[PDB]
Amino acid sequence: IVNPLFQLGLNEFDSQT
Amino acid sequence: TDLQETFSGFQKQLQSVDSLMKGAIQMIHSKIMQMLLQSLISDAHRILDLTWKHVHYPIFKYFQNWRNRNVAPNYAGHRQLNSILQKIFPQIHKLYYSTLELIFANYNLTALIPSDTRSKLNISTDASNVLKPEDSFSIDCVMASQRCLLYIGCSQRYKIIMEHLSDRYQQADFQKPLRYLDIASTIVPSVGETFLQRGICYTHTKNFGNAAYQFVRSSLSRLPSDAGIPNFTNLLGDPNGSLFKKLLNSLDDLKVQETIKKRIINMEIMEFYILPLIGSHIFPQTWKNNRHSDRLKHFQTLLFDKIEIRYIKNISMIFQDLILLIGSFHMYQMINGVSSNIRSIQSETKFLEFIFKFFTHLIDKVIMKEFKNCEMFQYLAMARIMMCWIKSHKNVLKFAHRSTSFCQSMVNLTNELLSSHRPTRDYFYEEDIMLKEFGPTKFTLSDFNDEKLLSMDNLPDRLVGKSKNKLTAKEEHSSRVQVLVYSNKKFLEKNCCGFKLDTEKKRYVHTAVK
Repeated sequence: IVNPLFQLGLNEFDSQT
Repeated sequence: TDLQETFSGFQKQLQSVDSLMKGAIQMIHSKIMQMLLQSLISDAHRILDLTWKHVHYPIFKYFQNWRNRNVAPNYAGHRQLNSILQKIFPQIHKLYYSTLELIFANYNLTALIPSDTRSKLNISTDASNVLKPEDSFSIDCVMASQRCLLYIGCSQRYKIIMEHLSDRYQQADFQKPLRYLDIASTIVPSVGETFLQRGICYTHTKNFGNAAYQFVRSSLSRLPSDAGIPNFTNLLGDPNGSLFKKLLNSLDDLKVQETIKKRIINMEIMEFYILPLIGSHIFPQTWKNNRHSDRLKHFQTLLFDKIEIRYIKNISMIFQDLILLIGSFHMYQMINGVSSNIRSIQSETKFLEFIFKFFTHLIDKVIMKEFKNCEMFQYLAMARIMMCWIKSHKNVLKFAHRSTSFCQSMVNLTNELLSSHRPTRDYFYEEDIMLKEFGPTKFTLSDFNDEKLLSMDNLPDRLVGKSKNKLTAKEEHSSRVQVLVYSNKKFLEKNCCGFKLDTEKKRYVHTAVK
């Protein structure tokens, strides 16, 4: 389920989500 | 399951154990090498972990215990047990390096690993031999390699300690294990244990700020070490921790040396004097009850003064201090738990206030004096890191938006930058590389849009700063300027301290409705 290698693929300052 | 039983047996065999001592190791190594062959021509990195835990670690531990018989001298002791050690160590080293050589001989790792990695390991050089970056097997191979580099590192550290006469160690004594650990961190930066072992090296040279920083990195990486917080705590939170007691001795040595202003002293003050400040926020009781407890205000004033007056030759340590501090806020939350009381909210708020005090000091006295500096990446990199951290946590964003000093500082910086949409780039910068898989910035600095990088060639090299398109230091500085103006404008958009863009001046000014 969890890949330990660095993955570049996956908020910018809004208080409200 | 059945595999676990086998390695437990290796351990028990060796516990019972001149020559037959080497013989036993050789037999066990022979079986393990065979498991690893069957695994590599998900078991691989697991086989190596059981190898360290059940075979190697218990051996190395025994040499430690015994070495500590010497120091509490035993001359005849030193060379004798150093003699039997040198009978065993080349085999241990071979078990791990064999596996590396095996791995690199069968498979091409260039889709996952920086190309120059083979070179760095002195490993010499089919279409299907190239591992695709998404297979389970490809992950297993890289993890196996990372383990080999990790346990070579630990073994090297252990050897150096035994090969040493005193507990005095100069800086470069651990250069060799640090190189292996550096490579291990590079290929899989998510693994906290690599940072932990690096920090352990720095405890020997009494670089306790470097140690604390590495301990923090080890606790907050995407796959953290369980020993991360215990070691951090042993250093900063446990009145009886061996590391803590040593820290206090270092603070003693520095106290009597504050009059000297050689660079080496300025640097050590910046490495050390932030420690009691962080310590007192996370572990308040520990730092109210020691001989340095009444010097807390002194630590901060001298730290801040050194930063203002001596940043030029010491900026690299100031950079480290920033990341340690950011990380330490999350150390605080893991160690002290979710805030609930009015008192626990205020304690947590007090730490955040100190952190932003550090930020504004950095901005006002350092970055503002160096925002044009194209030679040193650290100045604008520190600003990127602040913003990337702030955008990553709602509570931190809210505090920052309501901080008048911090908003004022970013306005001043942004206005200087403007006087000099989302930016892109072709590769990672120094600060990106350093913080890969760092939890507080969400594992990657997301101010740039690195969206397209994944569709570009030589991606592993790109993500370690290597590419055909390398920009001048100036261009890289220009790129940081753009991303900072962009992030700062997004941040300022909803600040609560009255700052707004004057659309005639095209600069940020302070406003009110009356």
